[PDB]
Amino acid sequence: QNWQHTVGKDVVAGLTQREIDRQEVINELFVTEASHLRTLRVLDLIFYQRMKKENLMPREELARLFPNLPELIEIHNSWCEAMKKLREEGPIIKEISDLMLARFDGPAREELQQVAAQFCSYQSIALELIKTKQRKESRFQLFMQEAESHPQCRRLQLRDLIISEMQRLTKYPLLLESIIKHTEGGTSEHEKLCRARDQCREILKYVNEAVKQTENRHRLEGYQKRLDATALERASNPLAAEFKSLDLTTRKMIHEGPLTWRISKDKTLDLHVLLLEDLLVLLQKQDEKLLLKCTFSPVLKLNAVLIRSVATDKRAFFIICTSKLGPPQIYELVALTSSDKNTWMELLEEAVRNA
Amino acid sequence: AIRKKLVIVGDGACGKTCLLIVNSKDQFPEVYVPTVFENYVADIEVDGKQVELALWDTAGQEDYDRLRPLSYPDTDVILMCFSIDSPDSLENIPEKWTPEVKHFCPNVPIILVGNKKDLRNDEHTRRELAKMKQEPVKPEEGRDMANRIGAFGYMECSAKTKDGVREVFEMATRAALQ
Repeated sequence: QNWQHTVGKDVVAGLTQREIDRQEVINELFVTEASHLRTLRVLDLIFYQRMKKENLMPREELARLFPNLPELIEIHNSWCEAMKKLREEGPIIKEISDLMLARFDGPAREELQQVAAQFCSYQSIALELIKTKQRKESRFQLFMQEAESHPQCRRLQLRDLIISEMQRLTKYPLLLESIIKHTEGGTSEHEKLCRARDQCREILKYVNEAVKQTENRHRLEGYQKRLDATALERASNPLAAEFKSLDLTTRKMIHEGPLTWRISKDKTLDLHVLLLEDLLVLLQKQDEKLLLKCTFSPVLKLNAVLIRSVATDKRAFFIICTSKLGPPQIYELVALTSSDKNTWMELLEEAVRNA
Repeated sequence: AIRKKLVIVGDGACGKTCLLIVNSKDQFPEVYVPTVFENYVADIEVDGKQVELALWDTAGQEDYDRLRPLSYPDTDVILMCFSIDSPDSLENIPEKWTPEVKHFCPNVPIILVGNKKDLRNDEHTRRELAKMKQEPVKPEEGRDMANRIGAFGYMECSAKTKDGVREVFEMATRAALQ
């Protein structure tokens, strides 16, 4: 409910509005930390431990769904116990920045980001697998509806609950920003809370990057299997022959998405294009295959192009090859919307600067 | 039970969290406005149908481009917000939030909500915008945006007064059932 109306009922009458607001935000943080711990313990008790002991799936698939749940629990449980220890010494919480730095700064940061990234990075993949399994295996579907019918799931499904770690991590900067707001400035307390908030954003940046690379890798592995580099081993021009063995797995993806290729005299091509670190790859989607085929090269080395926005067309943009060997080739590419063109431009230009 | 999933998207401090709190509670947070809204199942009735509507906040996810999509799978309806007191938030609807919602939730109904409608006629608000040659978003502007993004429907509310909050979610639930 509320800090005011429960703890510190007799002691509220003395404080300022700012010290009340400060006490409320600290209380909400404390209370939602206990509430997160309770969710993690639902995941443990209702899902993970039963899935393990009853052998609902192979240990290897289970390890990819709950890589490190016990360590995730302890990362929050110990922080929670320290919270309880502070609450004991009086209903008005004094300085709190040390408690924050003890979770979000130095070694404590390194640990938390490591553990949160391990838990989340692969999660979207693991949930697709559990969806498939639910659909193909009746004992597993039954187990899932049995488990999800438990009152502690609060009418939510595994895939609703398992995302709470990531959601909890995004709350921390908001909670801190709100504690800072009601802290008297010029204080070390304020300066250290500001540090802790800046460190949380950094942790979130780290987890963001971890999900990103794990998803991107798995995507690229799948594209490689569908990759058809037939028409390129003999080809029509040696501007294309070196990419006969492309292997998308050795590259890092920056971006991807559908583009329309204005190639000829009112003749177009709907492509699926991958912006990699070094290359822009143009592919044709047959339906379940990715075609590397040429006339124009399907692969453009980013170090040897320029990006120009089209004057009259708010959706299109040009990619111009600057290599003296590689004839008067402008690639005209059309994005979905003007916004799509924007982000396609910004990323193409950035990648080109770094190439 | 008819189970449906709602995800609210939009720029930060355009009051997403606050919108969800008043709906699920039927009351505006009097003494203290919470920062935290946990994943929550609201009971809502429309056209004679009981629906368990799962409410998902994305407050805090605005800067993390690869943490956001995690909330998107299996969504039944998207509540896209802007704030009537920030024409910035509105330009961001076509520029950031609809290409993203259309990419990760193809064919999922979208309702467009202008929050803080109680700020179309705030004098303090009006001045601030007139600085940057702006003004509170007009109903027609929100409705025109709604038509351009192919939204299911356009809605306005004020979390402060509760006005329009109930109808916002009623609309979102009908969209989920479509």
